[PDB]
Amino acid sequence: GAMNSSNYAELFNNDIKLFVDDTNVYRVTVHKTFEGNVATKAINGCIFTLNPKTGHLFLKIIHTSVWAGQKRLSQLAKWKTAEEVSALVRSLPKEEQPKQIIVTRKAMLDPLEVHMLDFPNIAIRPTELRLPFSAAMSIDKLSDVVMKATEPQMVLFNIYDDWLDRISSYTAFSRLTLLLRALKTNEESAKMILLSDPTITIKSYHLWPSFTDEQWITIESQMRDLILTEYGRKYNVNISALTQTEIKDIILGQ
Amino acid sequence: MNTVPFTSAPIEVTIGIDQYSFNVKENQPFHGIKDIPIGHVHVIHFQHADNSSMRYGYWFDCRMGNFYIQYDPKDGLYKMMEERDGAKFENIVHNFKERQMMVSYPKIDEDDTWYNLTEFVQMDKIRKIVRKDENQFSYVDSSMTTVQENELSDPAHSLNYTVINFKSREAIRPGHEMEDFLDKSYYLNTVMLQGIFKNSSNYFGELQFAFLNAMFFGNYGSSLQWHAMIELICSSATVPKHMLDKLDEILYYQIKTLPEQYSDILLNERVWNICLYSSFQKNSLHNTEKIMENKYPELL
Ligand SMILES: CCCS(=O)(=O)Nc1cc(N)c(F)cc1F
Ligand SMILES: CCCS(=O)(=O)Nc1cc(N)c(F)cc1F
Ligand SMILES: CCCS(=O)(=O)Nc1cc(N)c(F)cc1F
Repeated sequence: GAMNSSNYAELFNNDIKLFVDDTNVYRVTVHKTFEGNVATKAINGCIFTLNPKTGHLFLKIIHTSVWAGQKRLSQLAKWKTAEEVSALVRSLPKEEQPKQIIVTRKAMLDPLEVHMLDFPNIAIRPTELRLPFSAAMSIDKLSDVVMKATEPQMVLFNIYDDWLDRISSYTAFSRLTLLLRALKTNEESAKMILLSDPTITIKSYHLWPSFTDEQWITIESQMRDLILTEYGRKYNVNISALTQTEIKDIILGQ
Repeated sequence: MNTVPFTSAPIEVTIGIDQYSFNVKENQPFHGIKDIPIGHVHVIHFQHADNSSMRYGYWFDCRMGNFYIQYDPKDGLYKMMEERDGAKFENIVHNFKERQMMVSYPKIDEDDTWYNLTEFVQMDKIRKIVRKDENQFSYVDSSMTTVQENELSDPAHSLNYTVINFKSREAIRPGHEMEDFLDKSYYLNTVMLQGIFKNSSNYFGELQFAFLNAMFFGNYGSSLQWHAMIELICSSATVPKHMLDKLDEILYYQIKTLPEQYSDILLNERVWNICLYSSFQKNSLHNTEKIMENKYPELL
């Protein structure tokens, strides 16, 4: 059934699974018309399809041309997401096909189940986790490839860079969710923490800076404080009075 | 006007004949039901006074043979049986009528209720849903499962309703996933009407039969089938005008007849709300919407 805190280790077992996040598929700027009415202008989006065990990201770029002359775009966006995920599964060799697909939003369940009727053995599951995958478009290299696209395109990344050489997929996923949670809560501050030190660069074939193990501890601490600092600024709470059990819970709680 | 005699009534039982019912006491001199209108299917049904889970009955058509009821003390139920000797049957019925030991099918002359509930229901279609080819009448009870229910156990004692599944390959053409899921017109018109039922009369026949099994036996799988067949029409943007007008009449009489006190178990909130207020046909069921709003406004 539903993926939650109880069944969290299941993400890092040896059954192939993908997360699908459709938050950034349909993206608009809202603006005034000359007549003082309101109109939307679509911009390029993306489907965020992630193997949490390997870090393999299947970033399907959604070009604004997809929407031309279509109606009910927020509803079409779910069905186009399900169509592209289905096309991706059919493109993979049998031994690479996922055994489960976890959708970050419950509205994706019916569209994906209907597109995957050909795959009765693939379980389509919701999650109770509030995952910060919407902040994918705060990763500069992912934002850059989406915005420059002139046509529909699939681009493949490893969202963990080379981290799995040194840490487990459990830890890699925790680091990824903490970074994305921070980018989602205060993008400018998160980016400032990651890119402050000119000596630490991002390899051409990476998304994140080349932090040593010790530097990752400092970074992760600075990200936790940012999330705490913003939860304090948001709710008008003195974050000085907070205990370590109080702090732990508000980050997970999120 | 035809007659379903009884051998006796050895156990106290509520006897239903179509929408009517009466209490018979243990060993009361009851010898059956006379003046049953020719031209319609009928259902005789039973609920034992000492055990209310014993709820069961027989669909029959008096044009198809001479039927009587006899209690079987081994199997502990009232059984329908066919008498093939015409002259014997007529002689038995004549005796019971002369001694006035039969209740009269109590049809009000103005009253089209039973016609309106069974307009499309045919015995030959019932016998394909309920398979027991050695009998001309069909046994149903409260616990019989549907073929669909048995997929999600005994196959000989099942209700063979047409399987309807909105998230099935039958319902969804490859390449038309969103179209076919949001507008069920393809599934209704090509797969079900043209493909399986051949015409709207057979579709309405099965819908009316499902309703009646739900109401008379509290058969849960029949209730699921009745709602699935309603939702398939209401979820289709393209339905022939005659079918919508007829559906409105069918549902009106079903909702009219439903005992007020069973509404909570026999009506699905989600389906009715969707069908009357959200669906393509939300403005097409005037009679049904008015009786539902006036009789069951809590459900909505
Ligand atoms: C050749 C894939 C390079 S990668 O983007 O760095 N990693 C990767 C990414 C995806 N999506 C994959 F299926 C397999 C991979 F190895
Ligand atoms: C899922 C984010 C993991 S984390 O960066 O280690 N956050 C975290 C940090 C601390 N100190 C803790 F006690 C519990 C936590 F979950
Ligand atoms: C008195 C003899 C008939 S009986 O045993 O009561 N029951 C009965 C028996 C037969 N065969 C019938 F066609 C109709 C009946 F009512």
